[PDB]
Amino acid sequence: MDLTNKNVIFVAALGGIGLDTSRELVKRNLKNFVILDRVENPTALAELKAINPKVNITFHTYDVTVPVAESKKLLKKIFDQLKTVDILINGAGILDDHQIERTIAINFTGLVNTTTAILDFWDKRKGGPGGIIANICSVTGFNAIHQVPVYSASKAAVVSFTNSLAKLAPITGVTAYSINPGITRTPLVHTFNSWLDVEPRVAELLLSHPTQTSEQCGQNFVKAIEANKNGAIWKLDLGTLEAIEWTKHWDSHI
Amino acid sequence: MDLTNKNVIFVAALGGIGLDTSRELVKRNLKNFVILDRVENPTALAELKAINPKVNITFHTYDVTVPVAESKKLLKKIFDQLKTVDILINGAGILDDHQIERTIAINFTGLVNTTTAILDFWDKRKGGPGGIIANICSVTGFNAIHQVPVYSASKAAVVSFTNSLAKLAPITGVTAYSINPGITRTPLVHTFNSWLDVEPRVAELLLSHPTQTSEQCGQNFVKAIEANKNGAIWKLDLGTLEAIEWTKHWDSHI
Repeated sequence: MDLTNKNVIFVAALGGIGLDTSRELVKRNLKNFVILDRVENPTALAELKAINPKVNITFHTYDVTVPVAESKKLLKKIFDQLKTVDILINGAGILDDHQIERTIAINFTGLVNTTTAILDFWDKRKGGPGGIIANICSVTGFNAIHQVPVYSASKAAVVSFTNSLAKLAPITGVTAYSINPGITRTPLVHTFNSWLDVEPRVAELLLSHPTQTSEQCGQNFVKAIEANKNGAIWKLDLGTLEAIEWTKHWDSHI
Repeated sequence: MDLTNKNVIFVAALGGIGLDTSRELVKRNLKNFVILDRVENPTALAELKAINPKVNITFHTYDVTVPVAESKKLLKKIFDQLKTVDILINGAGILDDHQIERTIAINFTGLVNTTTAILDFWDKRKGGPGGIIANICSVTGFNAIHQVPVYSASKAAVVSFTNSLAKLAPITGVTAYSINPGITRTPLVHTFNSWLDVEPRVAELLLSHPTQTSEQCGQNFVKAIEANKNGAIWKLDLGTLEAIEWTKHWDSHI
């Protein structure tokens, strides 16, 4: 998939691995790069524009926790200006098991709602042109870091949801795949809260094992996008890009 | 594990497979059987007491969507009266992908919060005696019914959360395992809403393949409880009871 002249919407582009992914994306000569984030980041925005002035970069304040009606309102405005949107990247996320409700609302519910909102413009059943959805999940969605069970569980949910989205492609015209980074040194400062404080040294311990750089992840992130494989479960761990096969324990046959 | 003289709390005992599971449980001569559900079902309550008058059956109105503080309040009342609680069964659930927020709040968030609430009385770190948690999930937690992606995703979340709970046992003293029923004829009315109506005939189609009876599931449910295997991922499909092995795609090393 050629990203040249493509219109992309990136939710939470200015955070964590999102920034390094954004840096790589803008280098691909996109036509429009729409960033939707809850918090304004003038510095990051300035850097991106400086990387490739050719790309039209616009920022819109967006809280993934708002109702679907709210998201449809904002998306309508964007589709009105761009006419078309080729890819949507859902990258909102939080890691803090002391915030149970918020973790689920941001990592799981918000992703599902934003996806549900855009389907209103992309659903081929409604005469839409279809589209592509790239969901940023996590390797914890495969096998949890049991010390942060809520975060891990919310990610397992998105890995499943994304897998389902891909299977619905023939009906909606919307393809999808998940991007699952392993442990990376992207969160500016490492120190997250474990559920019921079962392990206050989780960050410290995790960093005691092989990790990957934020840049290594960003580059593989774009490579996965260009691969454009519907239903792919991409694992971005230790600087490599690999598609894992989901084990089949049960089938619905439909 | 002998259920004789045991004190059990069952969230959503009067619904779906919960009723047939409750019928089998009461036959095991429990000391106290505490049912926590949204609305009382007099007929079901009357039937259970009639099955084994020896068991003290109590019902308390409970909405899993309430804050953890609220759950701690109710649980405190129960523990004060009973003194000890041996097992907690989280069986609240809803299947309706037209209700995105509610599905996640009931199937995922509520289970996590009730679990978080009881740990206040069971955490060995707080001098608690530990305990056992049986989470009713679903085979859709392994592999989704993509037509109801939100429901399936919420279940994948609980399968993950339960797996994490089990790994924390050495720290909390609380063991846990998941009960995952396959397609069963327990929901009185069969006709659920698919996400964005991708398939309005999901129920019809699902019932066109091999299923199991509500009673078959209930009996295997109790057998799983008696097996008392921490970290077990029980699959109750087609009348059988089997423990599946979760694939290790990634290792946190911690």
